[PDB]
Amino acid sequence: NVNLLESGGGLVQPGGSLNLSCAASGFDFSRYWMSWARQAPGKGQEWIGEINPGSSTIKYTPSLKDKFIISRDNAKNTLYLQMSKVSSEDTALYYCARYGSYVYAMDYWGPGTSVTVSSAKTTAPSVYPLAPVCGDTTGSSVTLGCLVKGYFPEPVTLTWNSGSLSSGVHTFPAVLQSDLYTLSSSVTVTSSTWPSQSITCNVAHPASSTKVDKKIEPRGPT
Amino acid sequence: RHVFIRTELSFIKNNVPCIRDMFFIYKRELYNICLDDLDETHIYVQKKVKDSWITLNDLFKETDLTGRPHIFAYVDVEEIIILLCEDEEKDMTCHRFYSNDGKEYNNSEITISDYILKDKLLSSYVSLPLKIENREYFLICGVSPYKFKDDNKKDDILCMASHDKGETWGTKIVIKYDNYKLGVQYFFLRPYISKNDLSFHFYVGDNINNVKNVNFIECTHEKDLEFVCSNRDFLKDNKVLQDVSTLNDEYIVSYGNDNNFAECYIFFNNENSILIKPEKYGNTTAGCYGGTFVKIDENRTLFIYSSSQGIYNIHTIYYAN
Amino acid sequence: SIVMTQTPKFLLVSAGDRITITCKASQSVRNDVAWYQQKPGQSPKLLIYFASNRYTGVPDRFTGSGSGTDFTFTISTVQAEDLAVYFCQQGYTSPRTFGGGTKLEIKRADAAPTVSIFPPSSEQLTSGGASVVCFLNNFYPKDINVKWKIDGSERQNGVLNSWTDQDSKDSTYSMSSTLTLTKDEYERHNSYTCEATHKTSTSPIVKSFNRNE
Ligand SMILES: *[C@@H]1O[C@H](CO[C@@H]2O[C@@H](C)[C@@H](O)[C@@H](O)[C@@H]2O)[C@@H](O[C@@H]2O[C@H](CO)[C@@H](O)[C@H](O)[C@H]2NC(C)=O)[C@H](O)[C@H]1NC(C)=O
Repeated sequence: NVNLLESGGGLVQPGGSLNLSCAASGFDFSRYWMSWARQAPGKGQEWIGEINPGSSTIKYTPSLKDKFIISRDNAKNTLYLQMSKVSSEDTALYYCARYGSYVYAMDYWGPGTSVTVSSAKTTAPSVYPLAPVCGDTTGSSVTLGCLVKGYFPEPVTLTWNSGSLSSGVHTFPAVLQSDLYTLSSSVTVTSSTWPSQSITCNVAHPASSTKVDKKIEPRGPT
Repeated sequence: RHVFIRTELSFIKNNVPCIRDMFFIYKRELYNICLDDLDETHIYVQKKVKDSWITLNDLFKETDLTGRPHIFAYVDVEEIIILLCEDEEKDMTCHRFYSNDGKEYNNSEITISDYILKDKLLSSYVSLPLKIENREYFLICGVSPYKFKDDNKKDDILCMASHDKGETWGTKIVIKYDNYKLGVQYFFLRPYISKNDLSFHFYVGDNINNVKNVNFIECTHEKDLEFVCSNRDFLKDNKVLQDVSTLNDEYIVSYGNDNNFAECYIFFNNENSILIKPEKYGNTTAGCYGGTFVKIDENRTLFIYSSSQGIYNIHTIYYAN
Repeated sequence: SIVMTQTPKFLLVSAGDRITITCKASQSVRNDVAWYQQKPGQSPKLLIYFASNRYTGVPDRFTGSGSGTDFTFTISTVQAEDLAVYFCQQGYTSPRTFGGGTKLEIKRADAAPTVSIFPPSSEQLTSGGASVVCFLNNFYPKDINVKWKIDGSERQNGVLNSWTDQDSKDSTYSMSSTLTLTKDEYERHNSYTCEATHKTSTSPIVKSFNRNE
């Protein structure tokens, strides 16, 4: 069962350098061509490059030929992308992908990992739990919120009860505001489940080693 | 004395302007081994479906090859086997593929050191196994381009051969073609094979691009691995020889009205005759210059020729009784 | 570098309907074209290769065709799971450029938004800013408009809205809208109201709270 994983993403100042790795498993890594592609926010996929198992054949998009250089270690089952002299155009979510047998098509993509290029520095989110209205009117259901505010840069991960809560979640795309992102999430459960059972939003910001949990409890005395 | 003839015509579109075509039959279906080159080159395995070629695989992407290679296809009732061998730019390196469905080929690579054909020219072709005393053989055959001088019969047509599918090419196969001319030079030699019968098809003349005359030579055993081959005539007045095939142990022989190939004749046992006139509806002249037989069985055979764009005219020819 | 022009861009259709996107290349690219789907939140998945071949595990509804310059991708009976971004790619030569993509979203029966209003968190007022949040979950069709009332007056600035993609589960959209202000600006006013307007009802959906409740 094929599996890929990207690593090394994050912020980098313009004109700088960054290394990106992709570990692969479940298949013969030395038996298949490998490739890099990327997704600028709000834009279509852009092919980056490709390399044959013996590393004899490496090919790039003309714009990136003197910037990036692709490589691979068959002994470590790992694909590598070396980036340098980046500009604002390169801020993108990077995917590493395998070619199919006898086809120049990406038959399996990895999740990818983020890369942001900006002169602004890292910032950890505030996390504010959103309990319902203080004069709550119980219905068949209750809805709880979680407000992530003022972090930079992307991405950020948010789950409920460490992913124990699945249906009824609505996690909105982050909105930018003067170099500071903001995100929010909603969840809806039966009135018999809350506040009878604990409900927490878990928030993680890799960019500054931030990990916060926030338990939702009704407004009132404590 | 019965004769039954029937002629059908079907057209096929191909989006690939193949530099060179290589049809073969597997199951009932038709396949082509296309070559596209003009930096990157492709060797497509296309398959006839309804009205158009459908590419299935790019074998050449497995590569580790440098440039344009010789191609040797071998078709059995069980499985297709395709070899991509480097031509001289010193012992042969090839890529072996095999499939028992025609869709999913398996990859491999082989090297024949000190190979028998070390100083011979080769050209790509499709072929069938040659039965020999309960041992079928695939043959890679090479012809010496042109002989300047000393009379010698050793390796005018040499073949190296394998009886383990394509995996190893140990056996030598000697051909004694008792013919020579000074400025004559052979090209595009391929082995026509039918049951135990070995034959060769090749062009004769001074060096390539001015080839004109076709030559065909039947072969008969001298040893288990040695053949003697004498030329078989096919000349007809005001007609140029083109291609040769067999139906029901009889020859079917195509010709053209002349080298411009405005029309093609099919000749059954040099007794019955058919005329294929290509209808023209383009500014380009229509002709059958590339026309080749593709045997289906002992009763049916195809006659194929391309035109202006990738328009494969395909005559389905039936002849029996 | 070859260019791949994809038509159309947005497709809104009901289930059980056929669809056919087309892809036109700047030059001949033989038969080497692939078609991919990425559902929202998902990495792209291969679906078609060499223009007209199924990839293994690809459901029959997906088909591809076309010759030379131009190609077509087709779904026979679109389903709610097929809400996605589809795009073509040329494999004939490097660079192996992609197309511009084609979003595909589905029709469904219209639904009234479920609205909830949330006053600023107890932890947040320490930081000197107050964030009033309003959620409007599970509603069709696409468009909805929210107005913010502060003691009966419409408020211009400070709103920040965000929409989810269509949900594959229920073909429903979701929306959040948040107004942040100075905690002193929160401190001088009492009632706050999230108001919503949508085709499902002539009357706006209203949810509200006062500062001390
Ligand atoms: C990014 O990585 C390069 C190379 O690291 C090596 O190549 C990788 C594929 C990986 O397998 C590593 O284990 C290898 O050791 C770094 O470039 C090297 O840097 C050192 C000093 O930094 C220098 O002596 C080497 O010559 C460099 N090699 C090359 C090929 O340039 C680079 O420093 C890394 N940068 C970051 C930010 O991690």
